[PDB]
Amino acid sequence: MRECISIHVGQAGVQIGNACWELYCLEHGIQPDGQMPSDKTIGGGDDSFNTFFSETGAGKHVPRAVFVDLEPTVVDEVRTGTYRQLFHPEQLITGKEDAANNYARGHYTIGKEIVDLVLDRIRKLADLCTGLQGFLIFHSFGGGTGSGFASLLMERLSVDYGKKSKLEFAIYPAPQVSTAVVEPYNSILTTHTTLEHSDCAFMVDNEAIYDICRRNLDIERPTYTNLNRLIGQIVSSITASLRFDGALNVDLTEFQTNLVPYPRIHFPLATYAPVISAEKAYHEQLSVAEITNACFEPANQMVKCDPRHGKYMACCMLYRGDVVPKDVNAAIATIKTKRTIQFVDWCPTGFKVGINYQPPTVVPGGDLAKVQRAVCMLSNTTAIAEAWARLDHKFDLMYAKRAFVHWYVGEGMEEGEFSEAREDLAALEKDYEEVGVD
Amino acid sequence: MRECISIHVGQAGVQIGNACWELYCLEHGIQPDGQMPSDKTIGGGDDSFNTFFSETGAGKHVPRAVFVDLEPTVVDEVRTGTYRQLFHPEQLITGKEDAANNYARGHYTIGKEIVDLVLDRIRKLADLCTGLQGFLIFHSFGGGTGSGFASLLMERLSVDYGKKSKLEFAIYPAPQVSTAVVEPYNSILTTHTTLEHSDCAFMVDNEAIYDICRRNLDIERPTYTNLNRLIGQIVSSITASLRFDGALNVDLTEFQTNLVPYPRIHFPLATYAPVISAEKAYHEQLSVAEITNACFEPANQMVKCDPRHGKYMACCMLYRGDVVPKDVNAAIATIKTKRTIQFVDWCPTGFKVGINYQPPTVVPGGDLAKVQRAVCMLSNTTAIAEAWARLDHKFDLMYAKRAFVHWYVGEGMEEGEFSEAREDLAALEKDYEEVGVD
Amino acid sequence: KIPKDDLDFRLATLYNHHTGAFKNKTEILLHQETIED
Amino acid sequence: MFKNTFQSGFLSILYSIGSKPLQIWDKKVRNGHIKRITDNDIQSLVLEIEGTNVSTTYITCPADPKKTLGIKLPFLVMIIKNLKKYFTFEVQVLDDKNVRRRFRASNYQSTTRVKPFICTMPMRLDDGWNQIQFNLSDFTRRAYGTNYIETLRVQIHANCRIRRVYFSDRLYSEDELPAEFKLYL
Amino acid sequence: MREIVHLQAGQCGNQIGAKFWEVISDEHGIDPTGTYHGDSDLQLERINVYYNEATGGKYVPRAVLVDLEPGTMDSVRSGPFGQIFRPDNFVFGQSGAGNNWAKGHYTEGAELVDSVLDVVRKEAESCDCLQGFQLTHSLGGGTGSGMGTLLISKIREEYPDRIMNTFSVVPSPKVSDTVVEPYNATLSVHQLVENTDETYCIDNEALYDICFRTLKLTTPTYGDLNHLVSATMSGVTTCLRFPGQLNADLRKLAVNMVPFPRLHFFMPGFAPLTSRGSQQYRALTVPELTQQMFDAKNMMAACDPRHGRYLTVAAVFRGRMSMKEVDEQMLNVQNKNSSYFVEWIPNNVKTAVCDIPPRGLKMSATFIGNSTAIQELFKRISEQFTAMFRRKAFLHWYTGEGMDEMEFTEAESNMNDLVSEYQQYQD
Amino acid sequence: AYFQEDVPISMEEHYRIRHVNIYYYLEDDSMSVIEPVVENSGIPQGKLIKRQRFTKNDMGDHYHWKDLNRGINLTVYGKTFRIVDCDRFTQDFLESQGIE
Amino acid sequence: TTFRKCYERGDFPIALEHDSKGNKIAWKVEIEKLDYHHYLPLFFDGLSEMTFPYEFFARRGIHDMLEHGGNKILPVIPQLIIPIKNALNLRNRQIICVTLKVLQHLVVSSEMVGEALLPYYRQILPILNIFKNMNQQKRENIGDLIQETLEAFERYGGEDAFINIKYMVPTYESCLLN
Ligand SMILES: Nc1nc2c(ncn2[C@@H]2O[C@H](COP(=O)(O)OP(=O)(O)OP(=O)(O)O)[C@@H](O)[C@H]2O)c(=O)[nH]1
Ligand SMILES: Nc1nc2c(ncn2[C@@H]2O[C@H](COP(=O)(O)OP(=O)(O)OP(=O)(O)O)[C@@H](O)[C@H]2O)c(=O)[nH]1
Ligand SMILES: Nc1nc2c(ncn2[C@@H]2O[C@H](COP(=O)(O)OP(=O)(O)OP(=O)(O)O)[C@@H](O)[C@H]2O)c(=O)[nH]1
Repeated sequence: MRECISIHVGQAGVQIGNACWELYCLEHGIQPDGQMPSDKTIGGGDDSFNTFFSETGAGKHVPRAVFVDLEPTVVDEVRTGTYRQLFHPEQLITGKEDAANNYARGHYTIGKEIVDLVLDRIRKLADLCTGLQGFLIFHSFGGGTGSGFASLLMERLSVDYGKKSKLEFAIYPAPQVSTAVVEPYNSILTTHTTLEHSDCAFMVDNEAIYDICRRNLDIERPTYTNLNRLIGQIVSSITASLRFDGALNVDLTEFQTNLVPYPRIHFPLATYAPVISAEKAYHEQLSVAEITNACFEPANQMVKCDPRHGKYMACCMLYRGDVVPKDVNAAIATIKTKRTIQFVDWCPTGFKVGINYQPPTVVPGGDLAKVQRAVCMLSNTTAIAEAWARLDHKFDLMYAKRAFVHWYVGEGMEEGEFSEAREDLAALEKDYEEVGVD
Repeated sequence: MRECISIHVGQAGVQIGNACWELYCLEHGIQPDGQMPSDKTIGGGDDSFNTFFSETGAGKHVPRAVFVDLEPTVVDEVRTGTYRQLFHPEQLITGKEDAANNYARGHYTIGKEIVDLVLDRIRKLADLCTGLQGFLIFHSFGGGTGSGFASLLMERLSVDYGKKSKLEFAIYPAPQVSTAVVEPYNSILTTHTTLEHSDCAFMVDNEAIYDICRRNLDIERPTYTNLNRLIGQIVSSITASLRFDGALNVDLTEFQTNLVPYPRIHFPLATYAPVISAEKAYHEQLSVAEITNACFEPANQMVKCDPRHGKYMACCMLYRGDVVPKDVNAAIATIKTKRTIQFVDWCPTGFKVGINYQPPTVVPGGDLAKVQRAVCMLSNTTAIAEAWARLDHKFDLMYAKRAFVHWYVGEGMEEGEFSEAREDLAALEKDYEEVGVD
Repeated sequence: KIPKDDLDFRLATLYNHHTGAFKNKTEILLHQETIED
Repeated sequence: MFKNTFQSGFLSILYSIGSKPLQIWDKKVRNGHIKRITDNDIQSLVLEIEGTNVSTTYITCPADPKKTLGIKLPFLVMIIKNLKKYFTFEVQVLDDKNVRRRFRASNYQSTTRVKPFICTMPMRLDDGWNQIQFNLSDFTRRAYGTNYIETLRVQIHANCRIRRVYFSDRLYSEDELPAEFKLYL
Repeated sequence: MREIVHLQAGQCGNQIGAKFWEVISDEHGIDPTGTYHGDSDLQLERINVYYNEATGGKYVPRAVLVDLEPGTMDSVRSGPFGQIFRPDNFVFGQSGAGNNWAKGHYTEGAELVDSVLDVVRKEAESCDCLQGFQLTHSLGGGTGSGMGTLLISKIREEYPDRIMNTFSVVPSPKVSDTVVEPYNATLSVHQLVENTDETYCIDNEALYDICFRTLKLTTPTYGDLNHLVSATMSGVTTCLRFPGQLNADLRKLAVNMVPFPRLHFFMPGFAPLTSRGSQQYRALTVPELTQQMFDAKNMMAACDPRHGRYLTVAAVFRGRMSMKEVDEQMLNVQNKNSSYFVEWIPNNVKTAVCDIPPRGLKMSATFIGNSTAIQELFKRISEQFTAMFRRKAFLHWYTGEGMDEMEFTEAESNMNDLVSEYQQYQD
Repeated sequence: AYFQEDVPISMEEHYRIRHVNIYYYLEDDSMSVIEPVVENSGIPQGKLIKRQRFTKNDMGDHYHWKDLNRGINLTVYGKTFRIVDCDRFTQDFLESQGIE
Repeated sequence: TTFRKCYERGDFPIALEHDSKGNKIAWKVEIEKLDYHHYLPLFFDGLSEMTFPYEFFARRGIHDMLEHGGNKILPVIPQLIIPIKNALNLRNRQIICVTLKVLQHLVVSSEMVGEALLPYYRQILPILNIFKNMNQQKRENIGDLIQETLEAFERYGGEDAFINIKYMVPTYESCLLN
C-alpha cells in the first residue's frame, strides 16, 4: 500500500528525525509506551500507522525508520529518552568511531563494515512493507558523519533498488557561516556523487530559519527544539497526503514527474506560509490570499536567494486545512497576472495544488500558531545557482593552496576525484544558465 | 500405548537430563512434592504423564528414565536436590569408580557388574510399559564415562530387543576445542561400535550454542542453566507430538523411515528457529516467513558446517503453535524455488512437517521469549563429512606417534580394534561423497 | 537482483560456519564487490 | 579404462620388471617410504611399501579416481611376500543393478561384516612368498546374491612387498603361466 | 568410597606436612582442639577423602610421620595442630642420619621399614578403597630420600594399582648447602623415575624471587614458603573434595598428562599473587587471571620454559567462573604462542572448573604443566656428578657403608638417557 | 458437574446418572469436559467434548465466563448440564471478578 | 541399451556367413551347452537393440535358439517379458513388425508356453490391443500379423485365455467356435 522508510544518517540528523517521530506520535495520539487506550486500533498493523508505524499483534507501534550514527553518545541518550521503548535497539544503529568530518573516512575506513548491517535492516523492513513507494533520507552536506556514510549507502541502495523513489533532505551549508573549513570539501564531494543517483534532494538553511523566529514568530532566542519542530512540521505537511485525504490526493511520484523539468537538476525549495506568532495570529486573520502573497514573499524563503535574480520553473502549493477551489483558483489566477513573478516562458502552467481537509495540529509545549489554512510551498527557480557559485570561489581558493590535503591523501586519497568535482559543478551551473537562456 | 524410556550415561548426560524433567514438570504443573493440587488427574497412571511419568494410585509421578553414573559426586547432591523425592532411588544408578576417559575401561573393567543391575531396571520398566516405541539415549561422544559404558549396554539392548527404536543424542566433540586429547580415541571407538547398531543418532556442539547466546539471546555470560534449557526445549518440542496433538501427529518411526535414506548414515541435524531474547520478541513479530529464513539461515545451525559445501537430502520441520497450512505451504514452496539451496536431485520432496497447535511456553526463572509459532528443523546434508575429515587428520597424527596407547594397552587392549575404526571411518567419508555424487 | 534476507545472508557472507568460531554479526555477514570487494 | 585392450588371457597391470611402473599407481606417501629393494630367494627387485599406519600410505588403481577400471575377469592372483605386518587391500566393483560396491580384505580382521556397499574380509595365511586367489563372481553371488560385472578400482594398502599384479578369467594353472609367472625360489 | 593416605618424610617434609595439614583444618574450619565447628555442609561431606572419624567429632588425619631426630617431631608435635596428629603415627629411629643416603637407604632403614609397613597396612585396612598415596619429601634431603626410595619400592609390589603421587623439592641451584647432595640426588632419582608416576618439581630460589616479586615483605619465614606451597598442593586436591563440573580423579588427570611413561616430573602453577596495595587495586577478571596465570614470573617451579617449548598444560580453576571465558582465554593463549607449543600435539590444554572458591578470595586457580624446561634441571646436576666422580670425592664413607662406583655408572647413565629422551621428543 | 441417561433395555434400572468435570480455559475461553475414569464401569471414559468454544445461542456466541454462576443449567450440543460447585482459585478469581 | 555394448565389449561367440543382398548368420559356440538363463533375457534386449550390424544378431539368435533350445524356456518366462515390454513401448512400425514375427515363433515354440504365460497376459495384450488395425511381398501388413498372433495364441492359450483376450480386445473374435 502507501508507505515509505525514513533514513536518518548523521548525529546532525538524529534529533530532527527524533523530533519528527515525536511529532508523529502526537497527531495519532501515540502514548510513549507504545499502545492506545482501551479503544480498538490494534491488529495486524493496518490503520493510519500502517504507512508509518508497525503496530503488529504485539500492539507496539514500530516506526518505519532506522537511525544510523557513528558516535554512541547521542544515540545512547535517546536510547535512554522517553520513546526509546518504542524504538528498535539495533534500528538505532550506533557507531564507535567518527569520520572527523572526512567524507572519505566515513566512505572507506569504517562504512564498509557497517553498511552490511544497516542493509540487513533495510532488507528486513522490505518484507513487512507492501508498496514501499520510497525512502526519506535525512542527512547533511557538511556531515561529520552524515556526508560520507550516506554517500556509500545511497550508492548501494541505488544499485540494488533502482525501481523506486529516494527522497533526500539535508541542511544546506550556511552561505557566510562556516562551522568547518573542510565543509566545502566534503559538501562538493556529496554533490557530484549524488547528481547521478539522487531522485529528489531538498535543501534548507538554518540562518534564515532563525531570521523567521525573530521576525514573525517573535523569538529572539529559539533552539533546535524550535528548529526541529518547524522542519518536522514541513515533513509532516508533505506526508499528510499519505496520512489523511482531501479534495485531491497527490503522491511523491506526481511530485517527481511534475516538479523536475530535466535530468540532473532536481533541487526545488520548500516554504511554509503560515509561520506566525500566536498573538499575531490572534487579532489578525488567515486566508488563502495573504498566505499566497506571504509564501511568494521573497524574504519568506529559508534560502538566501532572491527570485528576482532568477526565474521560476516549478511551484507546488500543498493546502492542508479548510479551503475551497473558488478562492484558490481565483487567487492563483491573480498571481499569474502578476508581473514581478517571472516564470520561464517554457512553462505556461507551473502550479501543482494539493488539498487536505485535516487541520494542522499544534504540539503541546510548542510555539507555533493554530493554523486553519496551511500551505507548504515547493518551488524551483534559477536563483539557486548562487549558492553553488558561492561554494566554488570559496573552493577554488583553498584547493589552489591545497590546505588540509595532507589529511586526505594521508588516509589514502588523490586529487583527480577532487579535480572531477569542479567541472561537474561547472557543468551544473552552465546547465542552469543554459536553461536560464530561453 | 505411546510411551518410551530415556537413558542418561555419563555425568555430562545427567545434569542436562535433570533440566528436562525440571522443564517437563512445569507444563504438567507437577509440584516438587510429587502430587497435583486438589485437582484430579491421578488414577491408574493414564494422562499426559502416562507417556512420560508413572503416577499410579499412590499418586506420585514416576518418570520413565534411568540415570546411570560411575561417580557418586554428581549423583549425590542431585539426590539431595529439589525433585529427588520424585526420583526412584536406584534408577539413579551411582558408581564408585570412573573410566578415566578410557572407552574400554568403562566397557570392560567395571561395566560387567553394573549393567546386569541396569538390565533389571529396564526389564522391570519393560513389563509395566505397554507400547514403548523406543528409547531416548542421552550421552556424549567425548564421554569420560558416557562413551564406554553406553557402548556395551547399547549392544546388549540391541541383542535382546532388536525390534524397537533406539534414539541417540550426544554432544558432538568441539571441532577445534579439546578439553581432552583422549576424546578422539574413545569417540571413534563409540562411532564404529554404534554405526551398525544405533538407529538414529543426533549430534550438537556447544560452541555455536554459546555463539547463539550472545548473537540473538544477547547473553555474553550464560551457564548450562541456559544451555540445558536450550537442549531441553529441543527434546520437549520433538516429544510434544506424544504429549499433545495438532493438525497431524508424527512419530519417531516415521522420523526414522523418512529421515535416514540408506543404512549406516543415520545422523541428521536439528535446529530451533525461534531463538531470540525476550525484549526482541516483545516489540517484533514472529511469522512463518522469517522463521523459515532463520531456520534455513546457515549460521543459526549449532553444528559448524557450511551447507553450500554440501547438499541437502532431508529436512523435517515440526511447527509447534498456532499456524495455518496456507502460508506454510506457500513459504516452503518459495524455499523450493530457491536456487542456492541445493538439495540432491535424488529426492524431489524432502520436507517432513508436524503441526501442533500448542504454543511453546516459558520457563520460570528463564531467558527465552514468548513463542506462539515455533519449529524444530531436522535436516541432513553432505556438508558434515568435513567433521570426520577434521577428526581423521586429527586422529591419524596421534596414532602414528601412538600417544597414550600405553594407558590403553596397560589395561588390556591391542592395536587391531583401533585399526578397525579408521577404515570404518574411511568407509564413512567414502560413502558420503558417492551419495553426494549424483 | 536479490529478493530477501535468507538469500542476502547466504549469497555474501565470507563466513565458514565450520571455520568461523566465536565471531560477531559484522564478522558474520561480510559481502563482496557488492560493497567494494 | 583400457577395456579396448583384450580381456582374453591374463591382464598384468602391475609388474616390477618395469623401470617406472607407477603410471597408474597413485601413491599417497604418509609417514612411510617408497623403496625398491632386491630379494634373496627370488633375487629380484620388489615393491617395499611400509608405513607407521596402514590407512595413511596406500597405492591404488586407477591413478585418477575419476576414471574407471573396466575389467571383465572374475579371478585374480597376487604375488606377495608375507612381511609379518598389517597388509590389506580393497576392490570396488559394479554389479547388475549398477549399484557400486567395495570388497575390503584385511589381514587383522577378526570377523566378516557385510555392508550394502563394503564387505570386510579377513586374511590369514602363511609366511614367505605366499599367493592370492579370489573369484569376484563368487563373492558377489555369495554376499549380495548379485551377478559380477566389472572392476572399477582396486586399492592396495601398506605393509607389503609386491612383485606383480595380474587378473585372470579362470583358475589358470601354473603350467600356462610363463617363467616369470612360474615364480621360483 | 575413594580416599587418600598421606606420607610425611624427610626433615623438610616435617615442616611441609604441618603447614599442609593446618591449611586443610583452617580451610575446613576445625579448631586446633579437633572439634569441628560445623559451618559448611559440603566440606562436611567430602572430608572423609582424607580424614577418618574419632569419638567426639574429632577428625583423625590419615597421615604418617617418619624421621630419626626426636627434636623435630617434638617441635611439630608442639605446633598449633600437634594434638591432631597421632602418637601412633609417630614412627622414628634411635639414630642420627648423618644426612647419609646409604645409611637411610640400607643401614637405618632396615630396622624401621618393618614397623612403618606394619603401620601403613593398619590404616590401609582402616580405609575402604584408596585412590593411592602422596608423599612429601625432598630429593636432595638425606633422610627423606633414603626412606622414601625404600618405601616407594616396597609399596610398588604391595599395591601397584593406586595413584602413586610423589612430592619433592629441588635444592637451591646456586648453593646446595649439603655437598654430597648431588650424590643423594642421583641415587634417589634412579629409583624415583623407576618407581614414581607423578613428581612435583619445586625450588626455593624461585620462591625467594617470588617473594621479591609479589610478597615484597623482605623477610619471610620458611613457614611462609610452606604456606605458599601448601596452598598449591591444596588446589589440586580441591578437585576431589569439592563439587562443580570438573573431573577430579588424578587418573582422569594423569592420563591426560602422561603421553609416554617416562614423563613423571611435573611443575606447579598458581593464581593471583597480590602485593600490598593491589588487594584493592586489582580488577579480578579472568583475562588478568589468565594473563598472570601464564606469566614466566608467575612460574615458581624450576626455571623459565622460555628456553624450551610446551608439551602439556593443565589449569584447574577454583571459584565462580563459566566455561566460556576459559574457552576464549584458551583460544587467546592458543593464538598467542601457537608455535611455542609442539607440533607433536595441538590442543594440549586440559581445564577443570571448581565452582567452590577458596576461603579468603573468590577467583583462583592452580596450574600443572609440562614443558621442555627440565633439561636444564638434570644438565646442571650432570657436570656436578662428572666433576666429583672425576676424583671420587667423599666416597670412602659410602664404601664403608657398602656401596661402590658401579651403581653410580647406571645412575648417571639412566639420567643421561633421560637427557636425550626429553631432547629427542622436543628437538 | 453431572449428567443423566436412561436405560432402555437392561436388567437393572431405568436411568443412569454420571458425574463429569467442567474445564473453562481462561486464556481463549475454550472449554473441555473430562469425565473421571473409573474401573469396572462398563462405560468408556475419557474425553467427552474436546477443547473448543461452546456455542451459547444460535448466532454463534460462546459461553463467556461472565455468565457462569453456581447451579446454572446449560445445554452443550444436546445434553443439558448442571453446575455443582467450584474449586479454590475459581471462586477467588470469580469473586475478584465479582460473581455473587 | 546395456546389451548392445555387452558384445561391443565382446563375450558372445557368434559369427555370420557372408552375403550381398540378403541375410544369413553363423555361430562359434553351441548354444545348448552355453546358457539359457544368464544369456537368454540379455540377448532379448538385442531385439530392443536396433542398430546395424548389431541388429542383424538380434532376430537370428532369438529364432535360432527356439529350434535348438525347446524345453528350457519354461523357468525363464518372467524375465523374458521385460525385453518384450520395452520393445512394445518403442513405438516404431519396423520394430513392431519384428516383434510379432518373433512372438509367433515364441508362442508355438514348445509346450506349456501360453499355459505358463497365464499370469503374464495383461503386460503384452494391452499394447497389441491398441495396434489392432493401425495400418504378401514381404509380410508387411501389421494388422494381419496382429490377428495371426491372437489366433494361434488363443487356440494354444487354453480355456479362459481366449475370453481374457476378449476382455482386453473388445473387437476380438474367436478362431475356435464361431
Ligand atoms: N541536521 C542538523 N544539523 C545541525 C544540528 N545542530 C547543528 N547542526 C549543523 O550540522 C553540522 C553537523 O555536521 P557533522 O558535525 O559533520 O555531523 P556528523 O557527520 O553526524 O558527525 P559529528 O561530527 O559527530 O557531528 C554542524 O556543523 C552544525 O552547523 C541539528 O540538530 N541537526
Ligand atoms: N553433557 C554435558 N557436557 C558438559 C557439561 N559441562 C561440560 N561438558 C562437556 O562434556 C564433557 C564431559 O564428558 P566426560 O568427561 O567424558 O564425562 P564422563 O564419561 O561421565 O566421565 P567424567 O570424566 O567423570 O566426566 C566434557 O569434556 C565437557 O567438555 C554439561 O553440563 N553437560
Ligand atoms: N625444614 C626445612 N628444610 C629445608 C629448608 N631449606 C632447605 N631445606 C632442605 O630440605 C631438605 C629435606 O629434608 P630431609 O629430607 O628431611 O633431610 P634429611 O633426610 O634429614 O637429610 P638432610 O638433607 O641432610 O637434612 C634438607 O636436606 C634441607 O637441606 C628449610 O628452610 N626448612
